[PDB]
Amino acid sequence: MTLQEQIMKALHVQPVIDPKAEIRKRVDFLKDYVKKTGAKGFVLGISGGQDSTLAGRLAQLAVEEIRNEGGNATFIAVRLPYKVQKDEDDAQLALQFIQADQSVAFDIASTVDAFSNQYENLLDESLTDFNKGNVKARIRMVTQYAIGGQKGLLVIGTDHAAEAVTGFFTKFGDGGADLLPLTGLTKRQGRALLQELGADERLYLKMPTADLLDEKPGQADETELGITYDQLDDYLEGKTVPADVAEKIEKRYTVSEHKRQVPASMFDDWWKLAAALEH
Amino acid sequence: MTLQEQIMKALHVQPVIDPKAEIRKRVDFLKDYVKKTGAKGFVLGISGGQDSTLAGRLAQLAVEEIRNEGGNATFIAVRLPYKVQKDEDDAQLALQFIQADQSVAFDIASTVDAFSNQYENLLDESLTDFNKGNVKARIRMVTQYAIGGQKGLLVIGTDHAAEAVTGFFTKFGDGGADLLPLTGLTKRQGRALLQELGADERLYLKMPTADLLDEKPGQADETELGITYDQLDDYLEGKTVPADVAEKIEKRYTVSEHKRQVPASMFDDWWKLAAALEH
Ligand SMILES: Nc1ncnc2c1ncn2[C@@H]1O[C@H](COP(=O)(O)O)[C@@H](O)[C@H]1O
Ligand SMILES: Nc1ncnc2c1ncn2[C@@H]1O[C@H](COP(=O)(O)O)[C@@H](O)[C@H]1O
Ligand SMILES: [Mg+2]
Ligand SMILES: [Mg+2]
Ligand SMILES: [Mg+2]
Ligand SMILES: [Mg+2]
Repeated sequence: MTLQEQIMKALHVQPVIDPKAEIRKRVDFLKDYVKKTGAKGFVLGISGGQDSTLAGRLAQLAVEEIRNEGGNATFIAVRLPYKVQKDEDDAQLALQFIQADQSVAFDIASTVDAFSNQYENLLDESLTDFNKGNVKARIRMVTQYAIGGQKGLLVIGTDHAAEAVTGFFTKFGDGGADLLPLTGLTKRQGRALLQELGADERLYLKMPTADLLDEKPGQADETELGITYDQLDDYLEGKTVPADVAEKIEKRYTVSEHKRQVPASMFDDWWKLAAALEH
Repeated sequence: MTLQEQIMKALHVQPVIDPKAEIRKRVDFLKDYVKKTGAKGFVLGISGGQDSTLAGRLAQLAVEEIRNEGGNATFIAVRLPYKVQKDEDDAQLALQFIQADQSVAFDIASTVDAFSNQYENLLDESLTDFNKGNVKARIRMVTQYAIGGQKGLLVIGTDHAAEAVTGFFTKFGDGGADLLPLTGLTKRQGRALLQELGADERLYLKMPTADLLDEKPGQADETELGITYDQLDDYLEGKTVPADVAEKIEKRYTVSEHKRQVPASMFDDWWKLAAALEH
């Protein structure tokens, strides 16, 4: 059980998939969970990026099916830009593909800026571009839980294998959610579900980006990772990759275990077994 | 096992404790985790309440010890009121007991209100007192994580058994954190640790409250729960309780399972096993 193999199991990566069937199980998952909770439906932030675009469509399929089955459900797609979003066009295009029951825009700037003006003031230092970026992510979570709490909806998270392995998300930010329909899928697999669902090619060929920085907006995930998604997917799918690559992915993975676990207490082992951990 | 024995085991509750030793193990836990993450210390929000008062003291004891061991550490106590806290005086008393390396006051009103005014404005509706309250708890998390990211500090969480069995905390609010030094302690026991540390009686005799609502500020937990901490502690420590009590406590436990687990995905079984979840 090599480390790479241990990661594949833990992240529920299926080395080979039938897109149609995957879409089936994932849409089935949203329905079964929402049914167990008695929630009125779902809420998800659509960024124009591949993952939310895909999670979004799976959500609309779920609620429509819940309706045809004789139930009451709804999906609200929510645009959460900071001021004018660089790729607003792309988000709109994703919205055109999703066909959400409802769609609404909530600029988070007033909230974020209120917080950072307050921080700099009272703490006599300004938030670095990075930390400020994490504020944006977290405020996006607050917004989705606000709408969800008011309308009785579950918050869909877009975490998948490609982001989980490198722990590429903000703790309690986009990482905080109730339901994860993309769990286990590699980046290229996610694209394969979009193709099967007939998504405009522009929607899955777009450059993955968290777009949080004020000075490097739209920054390529890969540019921050130092690892391309071809590699990550290769690794996750069980293929072989340059020892150079494997090792980097494996260290990023082990140092981010805290992001894939609930808060550590003295009764947990994962942090004890761990060589190190970086926050 | 009886459902009760399952909760006690799952929540790591010890029916009998030696206050002196519990303090040693818990301070030892803060030191180990932090030492394994290269973090520069901790950061915690001090409410004036019993939990943050205890966890706070354990954190100051940990950083002093780390420094004494030749290391480098710091503890920041952060007051996080909404406008003006009704019990600010109690927080001042707690701060005088904690004797934290540093302390700051960060009013979350401006940030929270910026959000509310934006919600009402864009969703032609207004946040209920309950949901706004959750926004505050969640903004409190944003603030701690901001300070933690700027100064390289870990975020201490004050969750414990008495609060976990009922899932009495905000998901991704105070529930969001990196380290849980009070895990497994009952409310009763937490006061014993405070007495052992020699806290002013007023610090552990105070009325437990999340104080999140505008219309009913300083609301007693017990009033919202319908279960006194005296009952919750009996249940958790293994003692006997009226059937209707145990029953109410066990239902709140199973329905809030989702708050004690990472976001659910189709590969998780806890939600499948559950008769019903409640968000
Ligand atoms: N500008 C945005 N508008 C709406 N949702 C967003 C935005 N940015 C991020 N999100 C949410 O955050 C998730 C993760 O983003 P990312 O860091 O690019 O992987 C997305 O899948 C969305 O649900
Ligand atoms: N007014 C406040 N100021 C600072 N920290 C707070 C405040 N309210 C809540 N917290 C944090 O949230 C935790 C949970 O509070 P509670 O809901 O009363 O159990 C506390 O133990 C603190 O760490
Ligand atoms: Mg993504
Ligand atoms: Mg993105
Ligand atoms: Mg508390
Ligand atoms: Mg309190």
